[PDB]
Amino acid sequence: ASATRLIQGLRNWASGRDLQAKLQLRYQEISKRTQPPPKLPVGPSHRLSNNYYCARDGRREAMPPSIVMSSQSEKKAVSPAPPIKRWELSQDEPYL
Amino acid sequence: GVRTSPTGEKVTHTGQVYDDEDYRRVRFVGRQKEVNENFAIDLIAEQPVSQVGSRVISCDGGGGALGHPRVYINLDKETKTGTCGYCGLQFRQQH
Amino acid sequence: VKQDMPPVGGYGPIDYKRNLPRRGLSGYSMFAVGIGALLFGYW
Amino acid sequence: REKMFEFYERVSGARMHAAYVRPGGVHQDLPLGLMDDIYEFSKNFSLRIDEL
Amino acid sequence: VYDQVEFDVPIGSRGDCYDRYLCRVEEMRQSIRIISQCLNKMPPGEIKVDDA
Amino acid sequence: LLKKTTGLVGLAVCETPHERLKILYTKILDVLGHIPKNAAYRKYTEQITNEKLSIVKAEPDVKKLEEQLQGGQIEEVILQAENELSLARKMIQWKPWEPLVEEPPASQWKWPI
Amino acid sequence: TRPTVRPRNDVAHKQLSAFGEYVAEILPKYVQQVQVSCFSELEICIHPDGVIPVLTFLRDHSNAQFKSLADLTAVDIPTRQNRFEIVYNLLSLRFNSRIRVKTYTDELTPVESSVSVYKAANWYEREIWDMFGVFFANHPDLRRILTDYGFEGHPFRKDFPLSGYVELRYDDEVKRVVAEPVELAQEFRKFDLNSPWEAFPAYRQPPE
Amino acid sequence: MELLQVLKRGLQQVSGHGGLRGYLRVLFRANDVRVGTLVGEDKYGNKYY
Amino acid sequence: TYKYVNLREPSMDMKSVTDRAAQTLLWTELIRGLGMTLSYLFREPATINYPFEKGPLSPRFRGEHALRRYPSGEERCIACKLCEAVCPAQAITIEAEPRADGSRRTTRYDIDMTKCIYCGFCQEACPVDAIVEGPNFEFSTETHEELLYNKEKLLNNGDKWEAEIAANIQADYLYR
Amino acid sequence: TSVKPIFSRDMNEAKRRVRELYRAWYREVPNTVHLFQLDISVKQGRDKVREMFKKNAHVTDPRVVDLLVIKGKMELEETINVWKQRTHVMRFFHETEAPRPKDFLSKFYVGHDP
Ligand code: SF4
Ligand code: SF4
Ligand SMILES: [Zn+2]
Repeated sequence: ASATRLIQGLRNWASGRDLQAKLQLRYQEISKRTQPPPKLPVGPSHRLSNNYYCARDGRREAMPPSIVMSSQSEKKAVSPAPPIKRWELSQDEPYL
Repeated sequence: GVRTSPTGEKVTHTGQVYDDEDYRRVRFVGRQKEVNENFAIDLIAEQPVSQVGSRVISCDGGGGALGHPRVYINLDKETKTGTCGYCGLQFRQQH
Repeated sequence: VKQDMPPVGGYGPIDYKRNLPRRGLSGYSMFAVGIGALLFGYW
Repeated sequence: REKMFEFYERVSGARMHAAYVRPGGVHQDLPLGLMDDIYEFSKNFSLRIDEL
Repeated sequence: VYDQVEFDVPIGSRGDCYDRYLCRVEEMRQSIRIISQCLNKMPPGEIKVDDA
Repeated sequence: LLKKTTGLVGLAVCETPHERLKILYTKILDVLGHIPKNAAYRKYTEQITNEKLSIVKAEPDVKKLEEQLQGGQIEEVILQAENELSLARKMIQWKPWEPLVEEPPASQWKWPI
Repeated sequence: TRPTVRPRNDVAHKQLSAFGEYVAEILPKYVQQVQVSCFSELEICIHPDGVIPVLTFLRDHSNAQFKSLADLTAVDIPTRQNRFEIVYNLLSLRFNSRIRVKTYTDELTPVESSVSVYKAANWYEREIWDMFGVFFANHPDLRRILTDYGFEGHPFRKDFPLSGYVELRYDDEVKRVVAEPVELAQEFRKFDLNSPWEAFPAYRQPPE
Repeated sequence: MELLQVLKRGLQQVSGHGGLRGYLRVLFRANDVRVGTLVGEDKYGNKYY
Repeated sequence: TYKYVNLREPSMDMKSVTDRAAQTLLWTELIRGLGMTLSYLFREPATINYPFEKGPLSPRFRGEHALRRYPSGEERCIACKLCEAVCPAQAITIEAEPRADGSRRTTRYDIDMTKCIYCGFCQEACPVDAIVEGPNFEFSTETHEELLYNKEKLLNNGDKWEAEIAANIQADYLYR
Repeated sequence: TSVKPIFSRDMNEAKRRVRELYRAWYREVPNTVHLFQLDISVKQGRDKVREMFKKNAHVTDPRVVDLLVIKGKMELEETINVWKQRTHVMRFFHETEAPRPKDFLSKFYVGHDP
């Protein structure tokens, strides 16, 4: 940022870009190293009522794997899922 | 209160010192034995016993969430002060 | 609450596309400059 | 890449091995002012890709 | 939340070292796009699951 | 209209996709007729192959055939038909409609142990 | 159960159950179990004589098209008489799906190599030779891939100790890196962490 | 011309370290001669700019 | 939602063919590359003057371990061994006894700084903020065993760096 | 009690394979001493190959000796190709290891182990 306008114009010309607009070195535009203290919010389970853990217990609603076939008609042939949708070419920048 | 063995070796706050006939003093030969001279058993005994006017006091070590978990100390013994098991600060019911 | 949040109108638009900005003379012009340099040198 | 390691160090305290993304969320919230610096990095990073 | 961010996927054409190079360059471009969207759409709230 | 490339490396463009698909589907049905009637591989593969062959006979276009066969490019649909043919020729040899060769041990799939 | 619990996917659960029935009745010669977990992942437990007929099916069948071998894995379980559990993770790009094909062997029974199905397996099961000792028949170049060249034993078995049996150091008498029996300056401290209260009643086993 | 300002900033970097002795002192100890605002000095003699 | 890198057919009119042949014979893109490198020649470099200048750090930084005391001189550690239970490398070795006033304190507190992975799980497992991983990263030794810290070295790191560790914990305890 | 073989149908084909592996190792030992510039004699290396074969001489299972032939062929391929260095070849000769006490009285002297 401290460069003279002769070196600045030379540097912009040699790169072919406006380099002073986007300087990779950092100056006073970055955040302060000292910040005010935060007040972080609490989650949804910080409630004094209607907050029994048996109604929000993720690990205890895990089930054993449902056994479909075990060795102890004209029904449709299935796939594991419907076939994947063909992607759309990008409207932003297709390179075509 | 650091002290010194007859071998010249400093005794730590734990009480560790090598014996005279112990070969492992040779690691301090030409070098030093790093002990810490601030004994916590001495520094906590310098604190004044805090006189309070309740039957049960609380202690978190000061600083709020920067100290220890908050404990409640019963002060019904007038023989003994009520000592925090975390910080070692001790309390006495004033009556 | 005080939390690391973006500004109210959001951040500014960030460039992310290729910018190779096409400088220089044409091929006709560069061959003409090279031929003119040769002709000056030969003369 | 050094500035992005500063982003890792500000978010976790380690420049490379953060141990930050944990099962259940992340270990710690963003420090205040971090997203502004991520913005100031990202706004200028396109010119760095362009000159590469 | 990748289903909520908008980005493109660079596709090669010849499978060589040069197309994979260009795919990585354009993935850096699209990563800058995703980072812009993530900085614009960061919600408030907690950072761990509140299952303690 | 002759699509210029498939977009996939090493997958060439098929000039006549419909005739190639009809040949491959009738060849899959021919190989698949050598399998017993009770076999679920025969019934399921005859079902999907007759559906694909009906769709190929129903559509003159290549693009609309790609959008309603729902398998990507038409050339990788041809590739999938060839893989199905090679699979069915192997399934003749393997005979997997036969009963289970061996029951597993008593707690072979018990997890957690 | 909204914010903190993972949302259950019933549609993919139903579709994977139907496709597991499909795979089981197309291939009943080898398929021993079919199961779908609660987080919607399909496992096809097969007999080890049908590694190749199953995996060539799922790679080539027009309703499966599992064209990518993502990962091949062994798991040592010493309480089984077939202590090794060989696990094939497959990715179908066409139907945007993943499947798991599990089979078994012990120390001595070979498994047929799936390099004629997926060339990707060429190192994985080679790793399974190096780490578990599961021999693979008809592998093109079966040898060690991760351990040291003179290494005895197979490390990822659970009767193999955490530290090895030998450690290395440079010996200056012989001018050479040498192997000695391992002696730790500090032993690894085994922690007994398991609580004696049952955590998950859904997974309770019936008693004796 | 803006080269004259560059040479004058160099000469006042020389004059800002307390002459040629301080300039060469900080040049050989620090391998940098730019001047700053003295933020402080500790009990050891470390000077912070 | 996808794009094709390198799916351009170059134009075949005489203008573009002569442009490409002038690029071939007259080396236009090579002069472009030389110009970009010359553009970086006239930039101020990114080099900081270490050790007189220092790399920027945050108060979350995980450096050298230290044991903290209370604002009475009593050490915070009450020998609960949560730091050595959580320690991913088993770098912490703790032995304890009741000392002469009956306080629950350690007799051994070793951190092997050559096993330690500097991940800070010990400081966040600590219920009393006793073990902390401080700001110091400049503690390279000439001997392996000088990195085998015992309780005395850790309490001395606490006494050495407490004026800074207290301010980093002051700036970062509300995120924890 | 009916298992799948590895290579051998019985013990006799297995002993054929063990015999051919010993032949291949016996042929390879002088090349191994020469190109790894080992400071053992060729007789010492052939004695070590004899020792490594005769350690396993008590095995009566065809599958286990099939796997021992397989692992011996892998060691041989890592020795013929220069994949092992000199150190991996010399790890069969426990040179830096002091000779352990073998009788009862000296094991009683040195420690607690049997
Ligand atoms: S930082 Fe991590 S590895 Fe190091 S002592 Fe703490 S818990 Fe152990
Ligand atoms: S440092 Fe903290 S976690 Fe570790 S034993 Fe002491 S009080 Fe417990
Ligand atoms: Zn207290």
